[PDB]
Amino acid sequence: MEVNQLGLIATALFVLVPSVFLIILYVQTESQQK
Amino acid sequence: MEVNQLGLIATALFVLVPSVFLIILYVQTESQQK
Amino acid sequence: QAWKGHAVFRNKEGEELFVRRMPAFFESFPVILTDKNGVVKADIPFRRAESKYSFE
Amino acid sequence: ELVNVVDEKLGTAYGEKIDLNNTNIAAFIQYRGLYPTLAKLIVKNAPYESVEDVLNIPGLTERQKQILRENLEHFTVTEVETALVEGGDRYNNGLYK
Amino acid sequence: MEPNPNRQPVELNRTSLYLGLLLILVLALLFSSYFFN
Amino acid sequence: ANLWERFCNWVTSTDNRLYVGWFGVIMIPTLLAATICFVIAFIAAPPVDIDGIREPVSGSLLYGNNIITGAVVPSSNAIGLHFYPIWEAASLDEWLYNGGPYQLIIFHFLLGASCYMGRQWELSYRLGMRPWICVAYSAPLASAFAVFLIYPIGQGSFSDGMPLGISGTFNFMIVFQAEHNILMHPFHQLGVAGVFGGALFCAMHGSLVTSSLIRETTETESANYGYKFGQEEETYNIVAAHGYFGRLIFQYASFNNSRSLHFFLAAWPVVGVWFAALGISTMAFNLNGFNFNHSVIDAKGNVINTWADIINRANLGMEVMHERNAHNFPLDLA
Amino acid sequence: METLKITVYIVVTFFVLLFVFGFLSGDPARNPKRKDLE
Amino acid sequence: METITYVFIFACIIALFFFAIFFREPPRIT
Amino acid sequence: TLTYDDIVGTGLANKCPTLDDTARGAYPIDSSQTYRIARLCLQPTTFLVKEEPKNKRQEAEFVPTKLVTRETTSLDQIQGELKVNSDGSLTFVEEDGIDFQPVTVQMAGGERIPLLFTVKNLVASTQPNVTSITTSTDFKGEFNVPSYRTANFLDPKGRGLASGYDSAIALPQAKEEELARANVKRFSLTKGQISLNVAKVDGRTGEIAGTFESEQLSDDDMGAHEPHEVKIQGVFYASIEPA
Ligand code: CLA
Ligand code: CLA
Ligand code: CLA
Ligand SMILES: CC(C)=CCC/C(C)=C/CC/C(C)=C/CC/C(C)=C/CC/C(C)=C/CC/C(C)=C/CC/C(C)=C/CC/C(C)=C/CC/C(C)=C/CC1=CC(=O)C(C)=C(C)C1=O
Ligand SMILES: CCCCCCCCCCCCCCCC(=O)OC[C@H](CO[C@@H]1O[C@H](CS(=O)(=O)O)[C@@H](O)[C@H](O)[C@H]1O)OC(=O)CCCCCCCCCCCCCCC
Ligand SMILES: CCCCCCCCCCCCCCCC(=O)OC[C@H](CO[C@@H]1O[C@H](CS(=O)(=O)O)[C@@H](O)[C@H](O)[C@H]1O)OC(=O)CCCCCCCCCCCCCCC
Ligand SMILES: CCCCCCCCCCCCCCCC(=O)OC[C@H](CO[C@@H]1O[C@H](CS(=O)(=O)O)[C@@H](O)[C@H](O)[C@H]1O)OC(=O)CCCCCCCCCCCCCCC
Ligand SMILES: CCCCCCCCCCCCCCCC(=O)OC[C@H](COP(=O)(O)OC[C@@H](O)CO)OC(=O)CCCCCCCCCCCCCCC
Ligand SMILES: CC1=C(/C=C/C(C)=C/C=C/C(C)=C/C=C/C=C(C)/C=C/C=C(C)/C=C/C2=C(C)CCCC2(C)C)C(C)(C)CCC1
Ligand SMILES: CC1=C(/C=C/C(C)=C/C=C/C(C)=C/C=C/C=C(C)/C=C/C=C(C)/C=C/C2=C(C)CCCC2(C)C)C(C)(C)CCC1
Ligand SMILES: CC1=C(/C=C/C(C)=C/C=C/C(C)=C/C=C/C=C(C)/C=C/C=C(C)/C=C/C2=C(C)CCCC2(C)C)C(C)(C)CCC1
Ligand code: OEX
Ligand SMILES: [Ca+2]
Ligand SMILES: [Cl-]
Ligand SMILES: [Cl-]
Repeated sequence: MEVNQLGLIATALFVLVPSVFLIILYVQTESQQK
Repeated sequence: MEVNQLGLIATALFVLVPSVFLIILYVQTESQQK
Repeated sequence: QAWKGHAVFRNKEGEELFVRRMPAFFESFPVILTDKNGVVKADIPFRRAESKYSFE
Repeated sequence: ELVNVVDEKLGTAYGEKIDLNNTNIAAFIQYRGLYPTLAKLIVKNAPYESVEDVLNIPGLTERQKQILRENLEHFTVTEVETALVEGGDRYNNGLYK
Repeated sequence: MEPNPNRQPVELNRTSLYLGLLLILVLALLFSSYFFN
Repeated sequence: ANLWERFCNWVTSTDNRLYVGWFGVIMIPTLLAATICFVIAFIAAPPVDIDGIREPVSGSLLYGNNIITGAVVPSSNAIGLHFYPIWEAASLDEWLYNGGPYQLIIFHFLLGASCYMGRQWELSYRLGMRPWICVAYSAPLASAFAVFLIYPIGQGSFSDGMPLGISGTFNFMIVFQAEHNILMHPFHQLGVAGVFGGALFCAMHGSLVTSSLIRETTETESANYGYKFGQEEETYNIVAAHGYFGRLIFQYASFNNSRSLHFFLAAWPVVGVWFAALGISTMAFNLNGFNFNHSVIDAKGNVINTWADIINRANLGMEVMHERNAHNFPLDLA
Repeated sequence: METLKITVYIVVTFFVLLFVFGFLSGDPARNPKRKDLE
Repeated sequence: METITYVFIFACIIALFFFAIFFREPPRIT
Repeated sequence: TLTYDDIVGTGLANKCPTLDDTARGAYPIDSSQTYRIARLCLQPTTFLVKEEPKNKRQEAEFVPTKLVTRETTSLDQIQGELKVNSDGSLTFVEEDGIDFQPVTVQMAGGERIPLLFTVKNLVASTQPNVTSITTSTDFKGEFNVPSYRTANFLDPKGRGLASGYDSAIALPQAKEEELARANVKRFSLTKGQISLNVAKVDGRTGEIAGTFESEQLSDDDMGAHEPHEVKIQGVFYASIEPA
């Protein structure tokens, strides 16, 4: 099918960038003193 | 130029995935008790 | 899609000529045709000015 | 070179008159006395080499022949078009109101 | 559940972050031409 | 305890991470079968002859669909209301052509979701709760029954059931409008009041409780930490909330009783959605929306259009175009 | 066709029997409060 | 590639359900 | 004697009548008498499709396929004149009946092949001097294969021959030339061939049964693609009558 050739990178970064932001914040929360 | 259409996503994930791994580890180190 | 068939090359005298095959090492390879005994009979020349074996 | 055969037929007499060889049967409602009795006989006995050949359908009454004669000016004939006569389309061409 | 005594904290110091990012970026700068071909 | 007694104790155990229970004994396998078939069909199913006219419609991702266009396509109009399990087909290839996955999925789903409702009663009983959460869930459940079972029954075919897909859903809605003028039906209008109102009251309740949270935190932390799971004291001031909302409108239009307020929150959307479900389920038997086509006429007898007549023109467009190769006769009677 | 049919028929019968016998196995008593409902 | 992308996102969501249920932070009465 | 209620949903309605093994008689033809086939039935049992040649240009074979449109395949209640010709051969001239069925079969790997399985306008003849129809009689002839879809049929983008758009309206400014084959619908009309091999004859009742093999083209999607060659094999039944 003749899809937009930037759709793959657009979708991948749309997921990765904010997901990574959240994982960074989560993990550094966990590593803080209990 | 007739480049490989997967080169962009390949390069972006090659950078992002390990870079993100390192940033996650760094930030959670910083947030640990001094 | 399909085999074109076996190509048999002949010169003006009607002698069968054989194209030298490309070995795997070579990304590009010249076009040289010999008789059954390996004597050069035709080629595709690079320099034309002193060509003696052109297909023409 | 590809042609839509129905559009092409519209540029012939088929686009101007009731084509005894092709036109769907409801077209005979246009003129007094043709539908359904004569309309059925006409479609059933098609194709016709010429318009006047419609007068040669067996069993006709003298009245029917005269109605046909008065209406020949509204008829034409062109080559049978498979696309228009297949599917029983001369009897029901999928058009209602 | 009773906690697992084998757990250890993990560390990446800043210098290691910088070294790692350099490795990754330079590898990407090197390999990118080949990925595009 | 013997084996059966032990099994019963485990099934009905209040200690399982997810409650099983007797409804769950039916729910688990049926929902798993429906889910697995749906996932596989949505990705990989070949085109399906929905309208029984040998015009297969592609629903699956691998056959040229994206998430928005994709569906599991309803079973063939040639089948109608006939039960078409895998074993009635001569082959899987035939089963797939005729839309067998749709029937397998919707039947397992409807059974499973009905058991989901029973299971809600069941656990409420084991925990010593009041029993009516399941009655609230009867609203979306009834709606699913309407579009997957009752509508097909009334029209005589599962080919008229709602497709399992985003665009197929819109197709169902547009054709439903053409054939029933659902927008002009008071049960769908009650449905809209139910969901618009549900959203309004959801936002309202959210905002009022949030507005009156008792200060328990500092500005550098989420106010959410001001509430601790299981605390005895209420976390907001209902008197301040009522004090606010009663002045926004007037005193007696505001709830000062939390039980009454929360009952209203349950009742408004549930009753509206019951009417929505009943709208679909009764238009299933072709008792349709209000028809004011040419209702207004002048002194001579000229038709004076109203907005109802403009709706009618839109509906006509839908009607004449839908399933463009399926009708041979002038009236669309089902 | 036939083996699948028989298999599903047996499977369905199995789970239905569990449902029915399960609810027959003193279900009113399986609550946190008053158990003597017989 | 599109199909792979759609199925990949779906599969991540299903995995997320698993972790959100079985590996949630447990609710604790204080 | 079976009723509709005995038959409904069994599959028997898609089967042709059979004659038992004792039916090996001869049905006399009086060349002064006129005849009709009062009922011709054709029940396909196998559909074969000629594979498209890879490019080797050897003999492409007819391969098996899976029927996906269920027990909806048979031609039946067909009637027509059975002429006695001057050389004593018989010619069947098909007049009317349920003389077509759309059929979809599926090749290994998934390709679906719709066809209009048909004997429309069949003209089939025997060998000369057939003084009786016997288990040695055969009928051979040709028939018409009209377009699988008729002229009103609209494609998924609303394009058709006697109705519909004449362009790709979703691509308002695309160059038309590349889309002409999809935009301009064409109505196919080709010939098919059939052999009827009599295996059983009831001399007393005028009933005959046997096997058939027909060859015809499949659907061409109103000229959008090349049709496949199909070979259909099955059993037949006919009742001959003086008329
Ligand atoms: C909880 C388990 C469960 C249930 C209830 C169902 C139910 C169903 N299956 Mg599914 N299935 C299951 C698990 C289940 N399945 C599992 C684990 C698999 C993988 C092997 C499958 C694989 C499968 C396939 C491949 C298909 C089905 C199909 C069906 C349907 C027809 C079944 C049938 O004809 O039985 C007939 C059985 C009876 C009538 C039982 C009678 C015997 C009892 C004892 C009498 C009392 C029952 C009576 C009706 C009243 C109910 C009691 C009530 C008052 C409490 C139905 C929606 C078919 C389908 O979906 O068609 C579209 C189909 O093709 N199933
Ligand atoms: C100013 C904008 C406006 C207003 C006033 C309305 C009003 C209405 N809509 Mg429309 N609607 C709108 C915009 C609006 N709509 C827009 C932009 C869309 C998308 C295009 C729609 C789509 C839509 C659909 C599809 C439907 C409606 C329907 C309705 C009715 C029920 C609404 C409801 O229950 O909501 C939830 C809100 C509440 C439950 C709060 C109560 C609201 C009531 C009506 C106010 C009462 C005021 C009262 C008369 C004042 C007296 C004071 C007294 C104390 C003295 C109501 C007549 C339904 C209908 O037509 O029914 C016949 C219906 O089917 N709306
Ligand atoms: C602003 C405009 C507007 C609004 C607000 C509405 C509002 C509504 N419409 Mg109307 N409609 C409109 C315009 C509008 N419509 C127009 C313009 C048309 C013509 C094109 C229609 C034609 C139309 C039709 C044909 C239908 C509606 C229906 C509805 C309702 C849909 C919600 C619902 O069914 O909840 C009920 C809840 C459900 C259906 C959900 C069931 C959930 C099941 C039980 C569980 C599913 C689990 C899931 C698979 C997995 C979960 C996740 C997992 C991880 C657990 C709602 C009242 C539907 C309705 O009334 O159905 C009864 C309906 O069939 N509308
Ligand atoms: C230039 C000039 C002339 C200036 C003069 C201006 C001037 C001084 C005027 C004074 C004179 C004067 C007053 C004139 C009046 C003129 C006039 C009549 C204007 C009309 C205005 C108008 C259109 C009014 C419409 C009426 C209106 C607002 C109706 C909507 C309100 C309504 C129906 C409410 C009921 C809905 C309902 C049941 C709500 C409950 C559900 C809900 C919100 C639950 C959530 C919730 C509720 C709680 O309760 C609490 C507790 C909590 C926790 C909580 O979750
Ligand atoms: C592609 C086709 C093929 C499909 C094949 C799929 C078959 C899967 C079978 C594999 C079995 C392993 C599963 C175990 C995981 C588990 O649940 O354990 C978690 C706990 C722990 O088990 C607890 O186990 C305890 C022991 S221990 O902790 O495990 O050691 C024990 O004390 C306790 O009694 C018990 O409840 O189990 C329970 O809480 C009870 C079981 C509830 C399972 C119900 C599933 C609901 C599915 C709904 C359907 C919708 C699906 C749609 C997707 C969104
Ligand atoms: C002219 C017509 C002729 C007449 C024909 C009659 C038609 C039948 C009318 C139907 C009668 C309704 C009875 C309601 C009783 C009731 O609910 O009591 C329960 C409580 C009791 O009130 C609470 O009452 C409590 C005291 S007590 O419980 O009553 O003892 C008190 O503590 C509390 O503060 C107070 O709020 O009512 C409430 O909680 C607040 C009212 C909420 C409205 C309920 C209606 C349900 C939602 C509407 C349906 C949606 C429709 C729109 C579609 C989207
Ligand atoms: C592009 C991104 C999108 C992809 C997203 C898809 C997945 C989303 C989920 C990711 C978030 C995970 C949250 C961590 C949960 C947690 O509590 O961790 C701790 C848990 C134990 O629970 C815990 O255990 C802890 C102690 S211990 O670990 O048991 O020692 C304890 O602190 C705690 O009380 C207890 O709850 O144990 C772990 O360490 C597992 C964490 C690792 C999860 C990441 C793996 C994801 C890849 C899976 C892909 C499957 C491939 C297919 C093969 C079949
Ligand atoms: C398919 C799924 C795949 C996902 C996998 C994710 C991949 C993650 C990859 C991780 C790589 C990170 C590297 C860590 C980098 C890092 O942490 O370095 C510093 C680190 C120091 O470790 P120490 O023992 O001092 O401990 C410090 C701790 O804080 C580290 O955790 O030493 C190493 O890790 C050894 C590797 C040397 C690497 C040196 C190379 C850098 C030199 C620059 C080269 C580029 C320039 C060249 C110019 C010519
Ligand atoms: C792929 C793609 C694309 C693209 C995109 C892009 C190109 C982007 C970008 C972008 C960007 C490019 C962004 C950015 C950014 C940024 C930022 C966000 C930043 C920041 C910062 C900071 C944080 C800093 C800090 C600091 C410092 C450094 C020093 C001192 C001080 C301070 C601390 C302040 C498109 C859409 C076309 C299409 C599809 C696909
Ligand atoms: C883009 C691109 C591509 C692609 C790629 C891919 C497709 C990939 C993939 C991949 C992958 C897909 C991977 C993966 C992975 C993984 C992992 C790494 C994992 C893990 C895990 C874990 C860690 C876990 C954990 C756990 C749990 C969950 C539970 C309990 C236990 C434990 C803790 C063990 C290519 C090259 C073609 C080309 C160019 C571009
Ligand atoms: C024992 C028990 C249990 C459990 C259970 C279970 C866990 C089950 C399961 C189950 C299951 C897990 C099921 C399933 C299933 C399924 C299915 C039934 C499916 C299907 C399918 C299909 C058939 C497909 C097809 C196709 C398509 C659609 C497309 C492409 C092609 C093909 C052909 C592949 C409980 C806990 C309750 C308790 C009591 C006892
Ligand atoms: O299939 Mn689905 O939609 Ca109920 O209407 Mn008649 O069918 Mn058909 O047209 Mn309109
Ligand atoms: Ca024979
Ligand atoms: Cl449609
Ligand atoms: Cl119709």
